[PDB]
Amino acid sequence: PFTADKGKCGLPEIFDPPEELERKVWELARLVWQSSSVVFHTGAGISTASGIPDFRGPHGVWTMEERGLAPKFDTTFESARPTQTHMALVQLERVGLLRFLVSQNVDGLHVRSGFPRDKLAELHGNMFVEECAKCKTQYVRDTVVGTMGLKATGRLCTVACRGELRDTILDWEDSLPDRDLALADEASRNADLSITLGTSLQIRPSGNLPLATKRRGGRLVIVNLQPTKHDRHADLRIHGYVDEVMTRLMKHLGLEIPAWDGPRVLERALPPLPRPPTPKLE
Ligand SMILES: Nc1ncnc2c1ncn2[C@@H]1O[C@H](COP(=O)(O)OP(=O)(O)OC[C@H]2O[C@H](O)[C@H](O)[C@@H]2O)[C@@H](O)[C@H]1O
Ligand SMILES: [Zn+2]
Repeated sequence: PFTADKGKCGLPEIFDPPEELERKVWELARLVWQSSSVVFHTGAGISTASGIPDFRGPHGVWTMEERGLAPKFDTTFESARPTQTHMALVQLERVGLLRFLVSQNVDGLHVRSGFPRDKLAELHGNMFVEECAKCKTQYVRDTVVGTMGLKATGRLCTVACRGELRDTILDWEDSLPDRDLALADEASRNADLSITLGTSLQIRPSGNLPLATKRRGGRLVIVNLQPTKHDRHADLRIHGYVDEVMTRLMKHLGLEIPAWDGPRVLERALPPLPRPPTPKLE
């Protein structure tokens, strides 16, 4: 835990020049249009623009620790608002363009943004989510569940149970949740396009899931300011702010980025909304 391998921290940022950025985002549009099954992989870099530092960016939690420095939060978990990237993922799921979302983030922002839980895998757990040790019933709170490392919170299951409620925050030794991992892996294996957003892909097996898309000839796209573990394997690497990449992509897709109505929890994906017609490519 003290000894835990925190991988490579504080690598240089890469900034694609704007004409190269414009080009690459058009190409991402073309891949989205060509794909039958698109899966998104998120990590801590999609929340930095909400005030939440990452792990391994220049001001990452682990990076700043390596140097004797403290990470800075510009918000609480509760006051954090989903980013333009978070809201674009909501929209792309609603128009049938996103088959599944896989997140290593515990920041709770995908759920609070209103993203259907039956189309999300929270690999590392969710700070607002406790789970009944007895009946496995999960509870999505309006505040952070106060424990980490799957400890009893002090609340009991109210299901028609009295089970001890625990946090969902994985510790270093903790195996990932079988349910989330299995659906993530299946979605990743069966996808024809895997897009990674603000993750350095250094965690096994979370950071490996995008490579599964590569077998049977799926395409892998990586959006990240820093190098990532699998950059070699990517058909397209875009070095820019995800908010800028996602905003430009949505405009190419003819989609608006919807308003956030404050923290909401959708259990189950709604019926798919209309989407603009597809460009002729060739
Ligand atoms: N606005 C931004 N736009 C684009 N890229 C960004 C931005 N902000 C940060 N990045 C990049 O985003 C990347 C964030 O990578 P890491 O910080 O390692 O987060 P993980 O999600 O991959 O961490 C995996 C797990 O490991 C931990 O122990 C926890 O358990 C995590 O769950 C960096 O490369 C930044 O360059
Ligand atoms: Zn229970």
